[PDB]
Amino acid sequence: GIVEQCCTSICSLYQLENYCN
Amino acid sequence: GIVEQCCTSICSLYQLENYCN
Amino acid sequence: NQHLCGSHLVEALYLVCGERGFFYT
Amino acid sequence: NQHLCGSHLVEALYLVCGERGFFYT
Amino acid sequence: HLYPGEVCPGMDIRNNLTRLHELENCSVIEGHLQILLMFKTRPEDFRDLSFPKLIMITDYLLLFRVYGLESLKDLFPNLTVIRGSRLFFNYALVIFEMVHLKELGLYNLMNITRGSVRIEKNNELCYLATIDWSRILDSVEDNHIVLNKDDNEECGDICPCPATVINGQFVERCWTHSHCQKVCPTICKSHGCTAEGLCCHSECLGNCSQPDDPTKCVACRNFYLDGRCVETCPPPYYHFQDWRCVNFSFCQDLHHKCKNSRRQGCHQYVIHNNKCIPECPSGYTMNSSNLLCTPCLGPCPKVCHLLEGEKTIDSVTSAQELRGCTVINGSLIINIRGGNNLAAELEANLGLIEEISGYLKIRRSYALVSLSFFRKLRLIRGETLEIGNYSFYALDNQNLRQLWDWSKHNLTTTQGKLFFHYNPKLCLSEIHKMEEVSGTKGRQERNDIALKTNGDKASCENELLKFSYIRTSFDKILLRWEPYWPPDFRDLLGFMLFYKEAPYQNVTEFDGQDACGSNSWTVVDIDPPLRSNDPKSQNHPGWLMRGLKPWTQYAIFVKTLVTFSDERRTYGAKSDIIYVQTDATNPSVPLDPISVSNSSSQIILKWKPPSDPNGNITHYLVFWERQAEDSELFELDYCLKGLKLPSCSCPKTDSQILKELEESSFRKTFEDYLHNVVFVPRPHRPFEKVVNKESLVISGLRHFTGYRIELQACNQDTPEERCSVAAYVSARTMPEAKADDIVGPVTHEIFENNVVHLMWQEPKEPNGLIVLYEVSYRRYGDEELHLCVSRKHFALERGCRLRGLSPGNYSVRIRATSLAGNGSWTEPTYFYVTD
Amino acid sequence: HLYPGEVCPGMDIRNNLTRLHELENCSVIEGHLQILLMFKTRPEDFRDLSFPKLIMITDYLLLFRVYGLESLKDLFPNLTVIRGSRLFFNYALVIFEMVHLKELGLYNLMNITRGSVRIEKNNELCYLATIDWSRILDSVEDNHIVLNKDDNEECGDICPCPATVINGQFVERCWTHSHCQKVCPTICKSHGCTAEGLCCHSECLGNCSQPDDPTKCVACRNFYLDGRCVETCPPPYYHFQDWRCVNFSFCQDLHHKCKNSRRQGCHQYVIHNNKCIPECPSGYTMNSSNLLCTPCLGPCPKVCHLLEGEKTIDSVTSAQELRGCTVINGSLIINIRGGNNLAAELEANLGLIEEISGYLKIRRSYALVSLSFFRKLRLIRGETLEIGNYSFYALDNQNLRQLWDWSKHNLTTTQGKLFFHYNPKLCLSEIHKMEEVSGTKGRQERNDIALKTNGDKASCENELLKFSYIRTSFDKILLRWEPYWPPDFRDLLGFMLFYKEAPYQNVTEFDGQDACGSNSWTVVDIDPPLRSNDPKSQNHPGWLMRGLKPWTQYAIFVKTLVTFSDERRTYGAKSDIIYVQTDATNPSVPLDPISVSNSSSQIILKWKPPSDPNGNITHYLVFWERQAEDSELFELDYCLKGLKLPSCSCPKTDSQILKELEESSFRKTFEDYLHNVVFVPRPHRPFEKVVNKESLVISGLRHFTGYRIELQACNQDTPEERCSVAAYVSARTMPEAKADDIVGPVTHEIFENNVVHLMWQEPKEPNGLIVLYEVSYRRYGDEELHLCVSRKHFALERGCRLRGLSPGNYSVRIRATSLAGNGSWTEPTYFYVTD
Repeated sequence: GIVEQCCTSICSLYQLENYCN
Repeated sequence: GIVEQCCTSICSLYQLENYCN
Repeated sequence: NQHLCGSHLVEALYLVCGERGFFYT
Repeated sequence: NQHLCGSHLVEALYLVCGERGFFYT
Repeated sequence: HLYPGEVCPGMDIRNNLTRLHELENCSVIEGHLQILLMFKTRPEDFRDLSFPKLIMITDYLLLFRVYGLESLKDLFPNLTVIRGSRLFFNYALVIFEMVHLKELGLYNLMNITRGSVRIEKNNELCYLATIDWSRILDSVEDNHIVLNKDDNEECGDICPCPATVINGQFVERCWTHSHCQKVCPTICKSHGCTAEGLCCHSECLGNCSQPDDPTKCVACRNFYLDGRCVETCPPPYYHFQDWRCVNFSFCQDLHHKCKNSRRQGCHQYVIHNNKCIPECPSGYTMNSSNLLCTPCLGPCPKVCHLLEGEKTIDSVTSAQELRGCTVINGSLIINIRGGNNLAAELEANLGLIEEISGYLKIRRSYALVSLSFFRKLRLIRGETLEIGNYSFYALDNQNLRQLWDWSKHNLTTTQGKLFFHYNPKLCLSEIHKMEEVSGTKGRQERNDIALKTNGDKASCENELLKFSYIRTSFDKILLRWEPYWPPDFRDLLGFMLFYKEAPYQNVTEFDGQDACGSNSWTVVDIDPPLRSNDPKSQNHPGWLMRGLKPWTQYAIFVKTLVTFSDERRTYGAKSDIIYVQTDATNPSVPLDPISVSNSSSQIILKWKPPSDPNGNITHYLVFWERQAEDSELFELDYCLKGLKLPSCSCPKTDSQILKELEESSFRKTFEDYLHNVVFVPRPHRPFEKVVNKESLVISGLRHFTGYRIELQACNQDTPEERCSVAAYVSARTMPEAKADDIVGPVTHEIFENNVVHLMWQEPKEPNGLIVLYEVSYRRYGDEELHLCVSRKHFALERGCRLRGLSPGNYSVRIRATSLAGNGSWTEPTYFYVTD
Repeated sequence: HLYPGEVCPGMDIRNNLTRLHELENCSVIEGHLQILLMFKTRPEDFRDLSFPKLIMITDYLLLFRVYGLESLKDLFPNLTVIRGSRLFFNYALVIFEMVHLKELGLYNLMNITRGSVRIEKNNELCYLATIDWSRILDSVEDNHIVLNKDDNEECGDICPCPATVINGQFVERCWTHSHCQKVCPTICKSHGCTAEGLCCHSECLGNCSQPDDPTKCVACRNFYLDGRCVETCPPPYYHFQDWRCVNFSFCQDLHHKCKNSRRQGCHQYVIHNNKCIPECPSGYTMNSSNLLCTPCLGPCPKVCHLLEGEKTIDSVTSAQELRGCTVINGSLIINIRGGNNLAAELEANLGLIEEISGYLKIRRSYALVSLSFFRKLRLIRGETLEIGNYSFYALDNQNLRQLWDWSKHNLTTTQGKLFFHYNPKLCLSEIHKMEEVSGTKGRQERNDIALKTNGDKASCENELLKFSYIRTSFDKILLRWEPYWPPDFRDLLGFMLFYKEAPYQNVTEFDGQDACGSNSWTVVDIDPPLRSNDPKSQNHPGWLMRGLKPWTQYAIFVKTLVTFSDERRTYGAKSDIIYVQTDATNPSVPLDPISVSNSSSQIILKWKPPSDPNGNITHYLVFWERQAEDSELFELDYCLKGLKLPSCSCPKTDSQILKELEESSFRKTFEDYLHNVVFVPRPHRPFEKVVNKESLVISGLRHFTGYRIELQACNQDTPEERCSVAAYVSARTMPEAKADDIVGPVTHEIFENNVVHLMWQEPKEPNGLIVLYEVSYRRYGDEELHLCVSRKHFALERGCRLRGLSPGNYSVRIRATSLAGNGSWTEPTYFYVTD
């Protein structure tokens, strides 16, 4: 699910930090 | 008007006899 | 066929009405 | 730019979280 | 007189010949003249009637399917002018499907004013390439002369008319077997001339009686008034049908005789600006008594109540019914099929419209370039809509390029939905800019307007590429431009490098044109630069061209390549066009060194300029040299046998391109699935230099020797003298004079054993090399007995001898025979030996 | 043992190395094994641990972005089988983006059961062309080895494995620097072999300990039971995970331990047909006590409650979630990007579905050929619809050809609207036939489904053309087929004649393919036949081909050409394909006539067969002839100097095609405006013939002469003997024997003036022509003084003479020197003259 949240629109540093625990 | 009455659909002998008086 | 289009219509109209002539306003 | 897609993100995500690791159920 | 005949209204001729009787006494015909459909007609009854007085036809003359006419010269001898106020499907003279028409016979066509001419489908015509329409017409582009008997050169075409060179040939232009086409002298084109070439008064056309007279020519230009014709008519009269002026006593009763609504062929004629117009335009309303029309209070729109809701515009005939109207109370469809262009007449015909009520639909056009002929569109109402609830509909327009210039234009759409398909020269930027002037912003249908085929064969990008480093050589050229990425860098296919040569910098914009041969641009394809993931990168791409001619002008530009997708983004980029040149180099070899031996101190030699110039050459390098003449010949006894005498592709593989985009995006979707599983959110020689010449003579040089002369052509000299290779030619003088033979004392010595030794002198400056002293001794009653002595024999002996002689008196004579020929003889000496 | 280790569940490895400790005592791994994303990892700590006992891997093994491993041979030495029950995006083994992987090291890969293998994006690997996947895999088509270090041949590849010839080369196949690939003998492929080649018991794979034993190999095929493996397990046990069988005591607590809903990773396993299946399919319902599932009362379908309403089908891993389901309670989108084909697995994976609730949409597919994998579609509900209110959506399918065979199929659509665009191999007949099975007949949108681009590059016609007259020649061929018209004959552009040659009648159906090159059909264009307006017409069209090779098989067919319009009519016509042949003719000249002179009565001569056979040739025409040997040499004095010794395109110009259709329909729209205005409604030489040979000898023929021998090849003979032209070669025998010299009485006659006349005899049958009698006379103490006598000198004298001789004894000898060489000498005779 990380592509359509972070390749289709703009992506934030608070979003992808959830992916690393 | 004689084309779309006699080239697009089928055409009858009673139709085109009006064109000759 | 009887889709009297193009140069059929200039002949076959004369073939059915070659003596009365055509109609005009 | 920050369109972290393709082979950017495999390096970009490690750079921000290279000590806790990623998450899995 | 000018127009001595009567006026006649328009008329039609059908099914008989008896209705042509009422053309008895007139000259001008308003409206049009249609002759149509006589089948029971022999060719005999056309050889007794004529219409000699008919001169002026206003709108159009129509002949179609008449059985029995072979020529019109026995009917219409004197007609000259086709005025062309109303037309007939962009034409003014149409001959269609004739059965007996051998020759046209129209020897008096002077000026076709508005429209064109077209003759089709007549398998009997001739002399059609002898007409020269450009002398009569004012346009040649919308004419149509195809599919006749003159498709094959078989109808004779021997005819006695200045035989113009208007084409690439000296073709003679005549109408029929007995006439020539008349052509004016070109100092005065449309004024009309006489047989002596003295052209007439400026307000005449065609034939005249006497020149420089406005009262006795045949047909004027502007108007007519009572045996005269003036440019603008004085106002005891008002103009009428743009060919006459006439008093208001005339125009008043045509308003009166058919204000009684008994025929809709009238219009209530109104005086305005000295014109007898049918309807004066918007912003005006008529008064009752004065019969003029005053400016109306407030705005008064001259509405145009369109019959049956929609009226397709096929040509200028269909468009002229809307002239003057400004409020379209129906819908409107433009449909121009084929042809050249109509965008020069639509502006002056319907360019005064402001309000359309229904929808505007543009289908099947081929030759529109812009919609700018609509001058004043601002509001599209849409009380009714087209099916699917649409209001603007463009489909299959092969050359529609610019919709409008938005900086000086407005457009509102109250309701409705727009639509676009198959517009290969229509950009996706314009239709989005069309949305931003429109009242709609997001009223879509899904599927709404197209995104893939609209302008697929005509490029637009809103990103540009600048070059960085250019490298110049004489043969190769190295190119390097800036790095660039789309917003997702996996979507990149490389670049396209188009290049071709040009003699000048008047290079057209690359429209997009390919060929499987060579008449246009050639193209090379480039692998995309590798990813560095680093904003300071090696990734400046490059490519090196190989097979280039030196000292040649060139023009290059590059283009991006992205996978077309559903997102209206990553349009790619276009580099600007630039100019580069290859360096100069060595020249090539000069051609054809031709030398002629005429004199001894004149040795002419000419050549040809070289094939490859490699830039401007500067001079030539000539050289010459003398030679000792082949000393192997010095040891031949010249008395034996043998003496010598001197003097298919791949432009596109589109399936593999479809395969190339397939497997590349197959790599895109593979890692797209991998990321969505593994990541989870948390909840030296004598010479000279010659210039500006092609021949050269060299003087002061020895008679009878060979000079090997070689010649180079060469570029600039003082820094790095670099020239081509040479080509060697031997050169010789005229044949030698008396000096090949010698004069000297022929003395002899008698020995006691009857051997006589002769002493003489040799030639000193010989014919190059003396080879044989043809000595000859003669006794009385005996023939001239010849003897032989070679070069080495004279060299060892210093003389010659004769052995075994009878006692008597002899006559000895010597001939110096050289290798270039024989000399004269010496004195026959008298020596005597006795018993 | 067979599988001596522990059963050991699936696991993932990430961010460290300490979680690989719990693979201490495992051998089989159910599920999959993911090693993923170690960055802070040195290459040192991989050289001390291993996993020697891991043998069987069920589903897939995945390696992606690990920093520090160079080979797997120190980790996985003994793994042999990849079972492939579940897959990973059509693959079973994927290596992706490695940084340190020098060499693979997988020397024990035996059988990849289901799926494929793929390695990309590794700039460090080698030996990848030395693996021979076709011995391990059962398919090669869906493998993908692109973009690695072995894109360029640079990292060695020198390696010690039978060096198979599976490709066109003798490549040796080895895994690493120290291992080479084991290959079984091909009499028993999947049964597993030993080092001596004696392959094992039939229920084993790969390595074995001892052959023909089902108890001591390494890995069987079907199942496993307690040190043995049987094809079907006996029913004290039930099968489980298609690799084991086990008692019902084992499966029963797995239903019990997690009937407690604490994890959704189980399924309530039920007994059915001796299987421990997760869910038994439709028409069955489980019983409580017995734990089986009995035949269900009435119909009760196994519904498949799809999460979030739609689930895209990308590959076989996406499709395996729908296995067994039959009622889709959502929507379904198939999307297979790129690749080869998946239509061999979609039948066995989702071919058991009946009810879809939402919509079915086929977008962006490239390599489908038919939708026949959907076996049992009958009803599409459409409680929800796609945007635009749609239910069936096909878009951008480059090879979709047949939807369904309607004669054995049904389909209902309750509501909704269908849609079609960009389907270049999809006919307009099928979509209309799709409507006639559908519940809808005229539910359209305007614009509904497309009509112009759907199958624009793939032909269908429902009108056929029959040929009438065929004419055969050797070079030309004249063709004539039947007349044909559309219902509006103005719409006709002519015909397209495609033709090419073929060696046999296995000619493929012309799918549609062009090139600039020459690898496919060539095509000529034909003007349409002229209109007669007569049902008995000359209009039988025809065209004559010119440049054909004689005696060649050919295949021809013709095609019609109509303007595409908005009406779904006038589809044109296609002629059937046929076969014709050119006629035979003269043959060509034979090649390389080589003759060797070895004997007198053996003159060998060989040749080559001709280039153009022009059919089966029959025989040869040889000729030979003797000759008088050039009698100008008979008058030469053979004592002077000189003796002789014998021995680019245009596939399509589409804009002009768009110009051709434009101006033709411009003529159509012209007369349409004409009719609607003018008509108003009322209100000899020795020879032989040789056969089946390439060399020939001729005997019984004269020694030392030339024979000009010419040779023709030829076709059939007795009606109209027609052969080719010849080529002439001279031929000579071996050089002559003693007969060039003559034996005879050397007699002399002494005259008183010391002239001696010699009488002898000449050679009778000479070496063709004797040219010189080399006579020589010798005095005592004097050398052999030679003298000369010509052919004409002997012929006039019948002898020779010698003038001015000293008195003495002489030795006179004669040599007969011929033109082919010198003979022997005669007897030196002793004649004496005295003082």
